Amino acid sequence: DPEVTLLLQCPGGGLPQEQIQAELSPAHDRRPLPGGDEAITAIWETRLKAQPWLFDAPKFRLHSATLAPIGSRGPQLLLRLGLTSYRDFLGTNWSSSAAWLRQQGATDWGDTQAYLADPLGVGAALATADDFLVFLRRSRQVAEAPGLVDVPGGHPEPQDLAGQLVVHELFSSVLQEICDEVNLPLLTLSQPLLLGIARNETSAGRASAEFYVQCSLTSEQVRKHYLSGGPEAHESTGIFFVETQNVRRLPETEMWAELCPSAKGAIILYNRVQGSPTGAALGSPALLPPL
Ligand SMILES: Nc1cc(C(=O)O)ccc1NCc1cccnc1
Repeated sequence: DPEVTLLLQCPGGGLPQEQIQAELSPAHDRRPLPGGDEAITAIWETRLKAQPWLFDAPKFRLHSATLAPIGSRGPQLLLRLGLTSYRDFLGTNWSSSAAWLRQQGATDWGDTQAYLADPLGVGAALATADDFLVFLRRSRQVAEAPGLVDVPGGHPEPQDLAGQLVVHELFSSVLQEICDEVNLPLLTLSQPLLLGIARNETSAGRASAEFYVQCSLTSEQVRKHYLSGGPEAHESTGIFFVETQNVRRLPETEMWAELCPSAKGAIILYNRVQGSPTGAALGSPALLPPL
């Protein structure tokens, strides 16, 4: 799977909010482009002159994520974050020249991402009370990954002593995205666990934080809530469910070729962090069938 790389796999079956620190600093921002940020401004002007209803929005930028030594007490992860925007994304990661910016960043800064916006996405492995994961079909008319399968998620918009509020907004944003798109009540959702961070190599390396969320509704009840919103209540064109039993071998199915890179990231991390048992009971051959 060349279109996704794992930046972080979390320990302990995934990390809760209270175990993560963020450092939000202008040191973690994108570097100005070699010939100046005028190239980003030109792409934005051209776009607005065709689609004048478009608007910019701020985004978090991922610089790096450092895990503590395994088994340690105290905070387990440090997220180094900057600020970027939808405009900077369209002028860098989504530019035809994005590969040239990656090479120039390696040359100038020893960092393939130094000249990239790299907005931080969020996604969820969302499990039902009857042990299915939730999948969404993307519209065939959108710009990125048209017609592909996705999981719930989005790209959160800003607003350890500014740090803890930023970690809170990240965890909050994955639940909000599930309520807005799947039409589920907030009180049916568990607090999220962070499983890891995955990179989309088809979008010049931009990263998504991938979370595990449990719902107290069955697959049938989740479907009812999604459909009862009507076509204008969701951006996706359909919902469907796969047994957690069958997610284990999803990369061997015909579904795998239809999954967008960030959803492949969510399923790989779910399989490594929530699946793949370590103990004698769940590891026994009748509960973990070989092959
Ligand atoms: N690739 C992309 C392009 C356009 C466009 O061409 O307007 C919109 C959305 C896109 N993807 C989703 C996204 C990525 C980064 C930040 N926010 C959202």
